[PDB]
Amino acid sequence: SQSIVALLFSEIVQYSQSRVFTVPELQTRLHDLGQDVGTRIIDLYFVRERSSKRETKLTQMLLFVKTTVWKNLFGKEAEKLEHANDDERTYYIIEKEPLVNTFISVPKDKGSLNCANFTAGIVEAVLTNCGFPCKVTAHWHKGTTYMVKFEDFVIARDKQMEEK
Amino acid sequence: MIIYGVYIVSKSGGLIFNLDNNVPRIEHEKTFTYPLDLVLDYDSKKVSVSFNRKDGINVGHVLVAVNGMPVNGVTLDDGRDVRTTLDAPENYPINLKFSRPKMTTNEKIFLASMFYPLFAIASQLSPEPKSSGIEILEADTFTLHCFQTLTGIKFIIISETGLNGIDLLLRKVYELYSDYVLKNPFYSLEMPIRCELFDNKLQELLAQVEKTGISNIDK
Amino acid sequence: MTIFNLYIFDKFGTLLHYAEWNRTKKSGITREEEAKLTYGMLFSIKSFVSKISPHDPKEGFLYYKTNRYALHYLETPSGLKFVLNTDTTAINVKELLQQLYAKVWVEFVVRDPLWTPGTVVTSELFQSKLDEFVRQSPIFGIRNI
Amino acid sequence: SEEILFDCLHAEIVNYCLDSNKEHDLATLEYIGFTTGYRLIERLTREVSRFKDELETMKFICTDFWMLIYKKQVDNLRTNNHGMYVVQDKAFRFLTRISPGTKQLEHAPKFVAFTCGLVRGALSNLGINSTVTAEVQSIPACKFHIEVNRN
Amino acid sequence: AKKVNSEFLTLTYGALVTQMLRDFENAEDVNKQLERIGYNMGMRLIEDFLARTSAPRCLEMRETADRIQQAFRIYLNIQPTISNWSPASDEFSLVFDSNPLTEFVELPPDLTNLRYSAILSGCIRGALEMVQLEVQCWFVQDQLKGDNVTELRVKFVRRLEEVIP
Amino acid sequence: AKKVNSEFLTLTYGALVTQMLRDFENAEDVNKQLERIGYNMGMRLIEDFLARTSAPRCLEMRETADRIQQAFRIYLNIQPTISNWSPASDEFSLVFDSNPLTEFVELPPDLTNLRYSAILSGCIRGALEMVQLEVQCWFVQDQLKGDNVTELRVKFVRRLEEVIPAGED
Amino acid sequence: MAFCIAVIGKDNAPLYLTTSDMEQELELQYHVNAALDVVEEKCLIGKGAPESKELYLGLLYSTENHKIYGFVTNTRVKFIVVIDSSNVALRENEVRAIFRNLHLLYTDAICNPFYIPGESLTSKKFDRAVQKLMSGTA
Amino acid sequence: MSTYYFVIVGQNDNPIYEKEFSTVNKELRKEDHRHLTQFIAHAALDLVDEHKWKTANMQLKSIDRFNQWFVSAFITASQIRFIIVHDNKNDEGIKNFFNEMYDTYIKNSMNAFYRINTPIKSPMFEKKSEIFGRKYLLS
Repeated sequence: SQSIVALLFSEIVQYSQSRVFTVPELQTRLHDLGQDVGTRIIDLYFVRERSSKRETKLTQMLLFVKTTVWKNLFGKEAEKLEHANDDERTYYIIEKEPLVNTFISVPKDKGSLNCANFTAGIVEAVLTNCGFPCKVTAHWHKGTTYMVKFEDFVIARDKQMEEK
Repeated sequence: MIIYGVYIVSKSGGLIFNLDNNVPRIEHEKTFTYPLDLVLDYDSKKVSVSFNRKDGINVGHVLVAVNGMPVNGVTLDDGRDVRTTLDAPENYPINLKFSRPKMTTNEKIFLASMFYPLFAIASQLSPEPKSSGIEILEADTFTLHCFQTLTGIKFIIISETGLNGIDLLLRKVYELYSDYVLKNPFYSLEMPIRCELFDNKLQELLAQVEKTGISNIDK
Repeated sequence: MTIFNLYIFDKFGTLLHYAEWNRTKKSGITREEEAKLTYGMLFSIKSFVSKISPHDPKEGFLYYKTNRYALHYLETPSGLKFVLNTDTTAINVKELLQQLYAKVWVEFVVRDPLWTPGTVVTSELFQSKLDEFVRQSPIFGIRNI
Repeated sequence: SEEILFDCLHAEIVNYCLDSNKEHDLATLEYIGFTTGYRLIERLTREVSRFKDELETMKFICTDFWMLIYKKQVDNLRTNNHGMYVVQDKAFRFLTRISPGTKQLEHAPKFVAFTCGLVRGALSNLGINSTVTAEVQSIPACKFHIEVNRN
Repeated sequence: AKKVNSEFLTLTYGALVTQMLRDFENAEDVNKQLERIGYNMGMRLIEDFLARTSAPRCLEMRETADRIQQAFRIYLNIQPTISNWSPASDEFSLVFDSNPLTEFVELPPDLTNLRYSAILSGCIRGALEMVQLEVQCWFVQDQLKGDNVTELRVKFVRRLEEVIP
Repeated sequence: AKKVNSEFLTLTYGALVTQMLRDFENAEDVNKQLERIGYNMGMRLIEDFLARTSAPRCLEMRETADRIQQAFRIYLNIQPTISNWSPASDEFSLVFDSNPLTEFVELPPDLTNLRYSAILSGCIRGALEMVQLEVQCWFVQDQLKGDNVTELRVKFVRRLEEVIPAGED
Repeated sequence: MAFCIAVIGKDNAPLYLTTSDMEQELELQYHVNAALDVVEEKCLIGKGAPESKELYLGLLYSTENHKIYGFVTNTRVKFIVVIDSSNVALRENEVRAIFRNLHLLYTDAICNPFYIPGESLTSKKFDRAVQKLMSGTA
Repeated sequence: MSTYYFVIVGQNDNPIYEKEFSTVNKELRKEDHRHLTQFIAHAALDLVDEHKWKTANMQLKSIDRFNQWFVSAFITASQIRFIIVHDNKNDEGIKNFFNEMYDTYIKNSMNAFYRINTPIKSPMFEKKSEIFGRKYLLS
């Protein structure tokens, strides 16, 4: 079903709002929960979709996550995965479908960020357990996008591997 | 054809959501002469007409702005009274601008508050037994469909007299109500609806119901 | 069209007359307070339809329908109020109530010297005329529009 | 039709209930009214003879008047052993407006007084010679016995 | 034959005015009591008039004049020429070439102030307070007073509205 | 397409339970607030359960039992079984076969006082609130606790509605 | 030519007008004409003239160059005129019409309630209508 | 025979859970060897980092040597390290034996109570470890 998950998740969000007295670390709680779910989402979806195969290439693993996590979680794989050439540590994954607004959400006057942050935390946990620790920020740029910021160590290991 | 005002009220009955469709209230104009056939009877800051209806003018129809001077209460914006200009014949002929008093937000809130117990107490001791409250009201120019979800929510939408199948529209707004209340438990079950998502999806519903055909139930 | 019951109230708001043929649920409160509750019912309905209507109410309110019964209304320009009540299936009863008003109530209330406006209407002759007139085409139902 | 004007106007005829006269209306209404009815009678099936007398029963003029006015003829029309007689109707037009319960009898005789004291004729049963009283035993069943003013 | 059903009211009303006169010598008594009884009369007939015509109501003045001339047309069978319109048009004159309430009673009622249209006043007045029109009435001209033609003048004041339901 | 995975919702709920237990050490409060949110869901959930079937409120309590029974097949895609009615024949027992939120989610024996999935036991509560039929409802055997198949005991208490739909309130 | 238009009650002369085709009768015939009319009416009534049908009686009397017509209403009212001739150009159908109209005016004055029956026809409006009937016949 | 011994190295490099699969002897010396093998878990950790950057597959056959022991390393998508110390190798079966303990560890993963590098406490996983070890390694 959809109503059960959409609601029940909404009570996670608002009960955090109960235990939280402000916007930003409310969003931090949403991130932490996204992490705590992705921390197993990762290696569940590993076997059943990746055929139990590891992708050392950041591009390939990131693209495959983009397909898989969205295909099974919210059906539609995210529209586009892009790498910014100015900052190789910072890439983007734009998902025009808002997973927060699947359950049409609160006015963003009293607040800014939403379940977008929760799925961003999912992405961040997937990255950090795939051996690619990263910072994933939900951004209302061109609709819903997740900016991913790679550790200079991780992107450096990548660049060294990208020396064929 | 359009659904004039889609509303909803809590158990207490406070109008939760004043979803107004685009409803062009009729504006009338006329360049009048020396003191008027129109009944320029003053009634509590509402300089309106009760008797002597001409040219599609109703009882509610109230002067808005002579020659584009909006009325504050009873006075001119420049500060003269309506009757102050009424006694003055030099400016005549002068252009009066009449509109029916458009129901503001608080007006509609009071209207729903005063209405609610009507439906709630609707012939509680009715001649037929085991009956319900008012399910459908039909009026001279509109028909109100009220649908209780067997407790709590009352979907109240007013459509055209000849319109048919409004119950399905109530079904769809029930669906979209659920699709909204998905998100905010801090949105109390009796807080007014303030969310643009419901607004835009209902604008899509209005665009649909511009077309009579409701199929795969149309949203 | 056989119906549940009919109510007649003066513009002031008193119970001019009540008639019953099919009213099944017999209330516990008195039919006097019941009549006043119906009159408040009707007047507040008239206000509601007058004000929330986007277009000019010529005759205002028409009727309401419920799950199990339906109620129909008639405003005279005199201010007199008729209300009928029944089940669902019939011709629209606006002209039915108008025919009843013109042919019976005008015939057998106003024309009576004993009838003094501002009082109740108590006469077995009018009770008869009303009864057989509803029994003129008396199958059932309303579905008024 | 042009009945409700007279019905109401007669209701007010009753309405003024001054404590002086049992006749809210005098026989003047009578005289002028059947004088108009006589205007209606420009023909009557009575012979032209100056040497012979033919009588036009007040009963017949009464019934034709009534169709013109009350719109329901006699049900019983009995000729008393005198020159006088009695008329009996199961229902009366003004009385159709009220139930048959005996509550206010006294109005109906004032109603039907419109046929009392009519400007007479010489011969017996000559059309208009009328002295009559109302003796109503039942509310729709209105009865009226005439008395010969002479003799 | 027997076309005109109603020449009996011109003499019934004549009996009314004569006996009111013989009861009270004052010329204005037979005017005011006669007006109030014609007022109750108008109450009693406006109901049937709206029963037939099914007019919505007299929310406007011209439509009110139309309804009133229609009422005169249906019962009293006279055509009220609606004329003499005020610049504010709150009032209009009813032109009756032939009085319907009478048919040639006589030009002198032996004495003045004998208002011969008081029922007519009720006829025009009563209906108004039943169709919810707090209206004043008065007669500007009476052909029966030695004049050519009878004109009435009726001035709406306040829209009677129901209160405290 | 059911637009969800049983595992996915299971992960979200288990993480939330972890969250409360990290918040309040005492399982009493986590039970309280979990039933609170069960009440919270159950009030809106009935707004969709009645968006498909327009069943009359309650002709009889077996109607309520079948309604709540079909509800879980609508949402959690599991068919519960209704049985074990009193001689009073108002109460009943209800069997949940498989719980998507449960599926291989163990519980700490140092946390036994917790009623893990009682949200459903509260959802019906929140559901039964709405139709004006409050209910004393809870479990008598828990597949979570080590029982064979899940079994919740429904004691209806009292009504809140008259011959009118508006009812006492 | 002269006509005397007369309505008659039981015994008196309520309204008699002595007019001509030119004006009122200047001749001092008033009393003689009134007496002749009353005697003729009484004798004819004693004979049978009291009858139900509206009674036509042409040339029921014949004075010096004045021939009389009597008419009877079932309401016991009589009507008289004369023609100033033993012979003059006129008709009798015109007499029928004019006394039918005379009855019409009679009952229309009877409409006037201030007029108690059995009185002189006082109203100059009614009387000018009567002399207009005169002009209709002379 | 091989003194099989399994050890977990967590995401944050801290050790988690061991499981012997050796014959019964020298247990007091086996305590010192357990310290040794936790140190070997760290040494594996270090080497298998770059060695798994060399490859992209699940199993890295055997890396470190100490003149009697063999060190076999398993890397997951969970970037956990599952390590066996053993005198003579049995790799051919342990590839999918690691796959099966992987699946069981996934089962623990759905248990949200078990969390990131949160040390094993469930009896379920302990009895799974016992039955699996008696299956292939401890045998």
